[PDB]
Amino acid sequence: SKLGAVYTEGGFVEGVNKKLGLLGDSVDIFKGIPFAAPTKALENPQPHPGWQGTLKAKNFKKRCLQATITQDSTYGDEDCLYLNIWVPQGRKQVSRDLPVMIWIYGGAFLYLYDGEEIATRGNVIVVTFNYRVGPLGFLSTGDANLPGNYGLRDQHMAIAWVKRNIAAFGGDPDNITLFGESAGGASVSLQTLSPYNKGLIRRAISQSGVALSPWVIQKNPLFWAKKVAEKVGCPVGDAARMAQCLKVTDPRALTLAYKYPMLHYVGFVPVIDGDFIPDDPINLYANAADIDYIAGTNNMDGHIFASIDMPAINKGNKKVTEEDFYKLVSEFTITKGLRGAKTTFDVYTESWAQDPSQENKKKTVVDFETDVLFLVPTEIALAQHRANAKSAKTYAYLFSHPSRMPVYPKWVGADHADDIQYVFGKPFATPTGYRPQDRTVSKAMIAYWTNFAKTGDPNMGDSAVPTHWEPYTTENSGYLEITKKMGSSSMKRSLRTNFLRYWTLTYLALPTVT
Ligand SMILES: [Zn+2]
Ligand SMILES: [Zn+2]
Ligand SMILES: [Zn+2]
Ligand SMILES: [Zn+2]
Ligand SMILES: [Zn+2]
Ligand SMILES: [Zn+2]
Ligand SMILES: [Zn+2]
Ligand SMILES: [Zn+2]
Repeated sequence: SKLGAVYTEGGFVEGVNKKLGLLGDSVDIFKGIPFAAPTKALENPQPHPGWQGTLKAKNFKKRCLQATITQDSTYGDEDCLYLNIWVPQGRKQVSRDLPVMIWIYGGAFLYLYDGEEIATRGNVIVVTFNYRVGPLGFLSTGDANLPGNYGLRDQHMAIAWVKRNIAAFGGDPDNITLFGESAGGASVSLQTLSPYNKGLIRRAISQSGVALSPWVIQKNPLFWAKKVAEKVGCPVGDAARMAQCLKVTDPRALTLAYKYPMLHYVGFVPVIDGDFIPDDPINLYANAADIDYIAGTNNMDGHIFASIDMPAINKGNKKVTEEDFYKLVSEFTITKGLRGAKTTFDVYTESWAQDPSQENKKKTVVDFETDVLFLVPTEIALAQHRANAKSAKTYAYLFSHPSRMPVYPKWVGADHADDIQYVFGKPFATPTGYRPQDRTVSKAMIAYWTNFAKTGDPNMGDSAVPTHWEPYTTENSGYLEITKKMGSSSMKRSLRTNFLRYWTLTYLALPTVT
């Protein structure tokens, strides 16, 4: 009931077996399988040469080279394109034809992921992997000298390896689900939209991030390539000459070269390149016509970022004023000028007449950031996916479970990335740090997620679920709200549709100013 040495395209791989319980269940764990060669700075990934004998996949390998926590140093290595696999095993035979879920992490467009709980509770295979981030993942001139999107190609290389090789581990290669959060959710979305993945992906889950979020596509890469070159001493007059100089700069200097609202400081991210991303992502959804799709957000997703743009929200000691909010709103709506700043300010502060409390005003700032960074882009992606669906199902969720006491006792919510610990079963892996109801939420999310992996239907699979999750259509606009106490009223509809319509209809029709 164990895997032993596993035959892959590159050679034999040996993992470890961890016995779970006393009746014969276990899990096979593989860490550090290479899926591409050691990377070259600002060059596309390459096949990894095969190896002789048996590769011992016992330890996580280094991550890709990236800036530390205080932007003063680096960690990781150029030899970083590795993946890890968790295979659950029963008492009788070794597993076969299991659904495969590939996690793409986020954190680099705006750390420890262990697949054991999802795999064993959901009877699926979980894959994690590294891709290149920052300047080394996304530096670009916008043309063929330095086309960008290296990190997206890394992700695609890992998915293609899984398609070629996972059957030997007991996986079904025709049933691959991608799932990921923040940048990883946006990357999941971008992978479903790229022609590169045709035939590779069965379904996908975007958590707090889609290709349409405004922090995903850099439309002025050449401006950012120049700021890096000028700091590392490269010339900036020619594209082909700056690019080559960047390609032979110390990769640590490229990484540390670079250290107004938070969104204006999104730099080294995917670009529309005419190749991996052939067009604006909004025009690509026919590529996902047959990829089942969950997308969702957290109901306080924007709170961390509103806190950076306006620290006054996190202390009843200080106040947020109409003038502070107008300034924030005005910088987001610049391309529509004074007129666009006012219509937006007016719509969001309409409730301030009846409720002028700092609780309501500070909540409005959070809602504004949640809407424009996460919720509205996600609602547009759901509609776009639904509109282009042939066989694909579409599902929407809102994650609202609090993990901690709020600033105001009515700010019941989940902040950005709060969803990860529940999806990954941390309340069961380290239960002393968690409450009973936390395990209730985690149990339900793993059930929905891995049912969806197995069948494309979050309600149908190996696990019972608390409430029926109705597929999204243009007519029902339904979403599942995920809380510690779920029942039939957890299926809701029309989330903040007045603000959806404001952004998609009213704001779009206003003239562009210069
Ligand atoms: Zn190697
Ligand atoms: Zn090295
Ligand atoms: Zn089979
Ligand atoms: Zn991110
Ligand atoms: Zn390819
Ligand atoms: Zn901001
Ligand atoms: Zn918070
Ligand atoms: Zn139904």
